[PDB]
Amino acid sequence: MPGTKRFQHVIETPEPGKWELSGYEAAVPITEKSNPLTQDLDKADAENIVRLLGQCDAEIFQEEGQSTYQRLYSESILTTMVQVAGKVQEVLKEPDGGLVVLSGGGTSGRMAFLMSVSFNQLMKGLGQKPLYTYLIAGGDRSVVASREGTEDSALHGIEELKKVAAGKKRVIVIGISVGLSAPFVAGQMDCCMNNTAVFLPVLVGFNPVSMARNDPIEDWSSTFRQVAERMQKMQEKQKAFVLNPAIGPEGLSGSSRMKGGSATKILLETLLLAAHKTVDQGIAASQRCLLEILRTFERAHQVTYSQSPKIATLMKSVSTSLEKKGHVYLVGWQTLGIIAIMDGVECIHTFGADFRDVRGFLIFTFSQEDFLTSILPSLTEIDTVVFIFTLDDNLTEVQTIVEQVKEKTNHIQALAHSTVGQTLPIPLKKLFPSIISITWPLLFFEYEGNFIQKFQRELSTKWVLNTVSTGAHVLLGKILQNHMLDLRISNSKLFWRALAMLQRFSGQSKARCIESLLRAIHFPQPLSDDIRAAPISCHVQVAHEKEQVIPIALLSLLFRCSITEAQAHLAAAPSVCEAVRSALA
Ligand SMILES: O=S(=O)(c1cccs1)N1CCN(c2ccc(C(O)(C(F)(F)F)C(F)(F)F)cc2)CC1
Ligand SMILES: O=P(O)(O)OC[C@@H](O)[C@@H](O)[C@H](O)[C@@H](O)CO
Repeated sequence: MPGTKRFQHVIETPEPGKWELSGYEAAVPITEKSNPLTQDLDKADAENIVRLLGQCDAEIFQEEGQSTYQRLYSESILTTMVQVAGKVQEVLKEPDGGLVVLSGGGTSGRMAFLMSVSFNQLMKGLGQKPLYTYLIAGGDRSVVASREGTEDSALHGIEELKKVAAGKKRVIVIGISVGLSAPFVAGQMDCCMNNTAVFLPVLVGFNPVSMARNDPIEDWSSTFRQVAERMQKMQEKQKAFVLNPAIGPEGLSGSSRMKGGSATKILLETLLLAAHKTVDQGIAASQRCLLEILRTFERAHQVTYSQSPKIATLMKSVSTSLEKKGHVYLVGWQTLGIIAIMDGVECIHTFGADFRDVRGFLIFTFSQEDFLTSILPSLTEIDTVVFIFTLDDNLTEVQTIVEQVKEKTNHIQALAHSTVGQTLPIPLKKLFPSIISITWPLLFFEYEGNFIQKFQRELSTKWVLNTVSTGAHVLLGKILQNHMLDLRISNSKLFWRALAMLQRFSGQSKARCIESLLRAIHFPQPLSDDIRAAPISCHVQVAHEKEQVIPIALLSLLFRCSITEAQAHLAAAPSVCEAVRSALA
């Protein structure tokens, strides 16, 4: 038929009660599953949400049981991290004609950037020439922008890589895709494998290779699964590597900004920090060095979620601030300001939130006597400002701003990263009665700016901000069980997530769900044969511009009615979410 081939890889909708036994669930990639821990997340109160997402993040560190998917601590994973640390070494010995690229779209690309700076600092600090760089879907503007459409081109990924790979002679390309999903990455990896004598591809994600994407990429002939299958074969001869531990599903299904983002830093900082630290020692990096690092990162989680109660509250002040239709501000210094920006940008696509609903500031990059003049005026009784900084920062730069924001705002609150027994100047910092002090042990540090202390803090902030931003919106009633139904379809992956969600909630056939989705997307145009057979980017591009696409499609299905009828029905309910919930009853 027309469209049959575009949709060929979609498994049919199981008959009720047979979701398990048709083998459908076993086909859903780990990264997209519903985490059972979060089945009733739309009901958790602020303190549970914090617990539940604390539990989900912990799974990053959970070990392998006895037939089952390998994990962060399995010896096949750590061995591979050893081998890779190793290849990063060769390059560090030959900094002339040498380069190391970290690449991904979306948050994988953000993570890539963060880590390229750090590992560039570290080499600067020893007056070694910088070898790291990053690549993000849609260039550097993407690092601080919501730009979900940019990941779909394999040729774009190959372009951006051909740029930075110059006339260099040894290139390590660490391609990052939580889902083993992004076409951007796929093309980089396939390119690398064509020119081994220069390129070393290393692929980082969190699905087994047999769950890697196998739907066709519009500008490329092989799929992600093929590329990854072939990289795995090459690993036997140490010419490619696949680093792909399971870490369990995301608390909000498919939200790979969360665990996926964290596991990415954890996995790669670990392995890179080891690479360097063991070079000047003139010793092979070993599982033992990595493990120290990993266990530090696993302490970091326990440390970080010690502050759960105060985390829950900061979430409550954010929820109400956004219920009351206010705005929310995150202000922070050095890399923690960045991480702030990042969390706020992600709320746009992740929740259909406006770019002011939760905004991030660095000292986006709006300075002391700047933020005070421009942003400060328009704050309000109902708003919330959040301060994120270490005590090794300019605390006089800090207090000024809090002195000032105590004017319009009262719901402030802060996130203070001390190394133990640093005190916190002004005991009149009962500006924040119950701050979020997170205090870090003393450690042994050789390298420059105590990089492990950076990674810990960064990671803990990400955990905090993410849990908080995600937490706020669930509380608002905006999530359905642990799914975001009402997403904006802005790339092919989200198109598939939409379709899958229509099948899950309607229980109706694949062909009906596809029909309702394409009708909803293209309304008022009807299903022509061209539209049915069009490449998925055609639907993406049109859907990207609409509102309530997925709920209208689900409604069409549940009432077994038309798009005109479901739109009118929706317009008649108090809100999207009641329309949907009601219709499920
Ligand atoms: O090819 S994909 O783009 C892909 C991306 C990454 C690796 S492969 N596509 C695979 C299937 N997929 C999905 C999503 C949700 C469900 C759900 O059934 C429900 F729709 F309900 F969300 C579940 F989460 F509940 F399990 C099922 C399947 C989304 C993405
Ligand atoms: O790392 P992947 O699977 O290639 O995902 C790449 C991006 O889609 C992903 O980071 C996305 O932008 C975030 O919205 C996830 O909440």
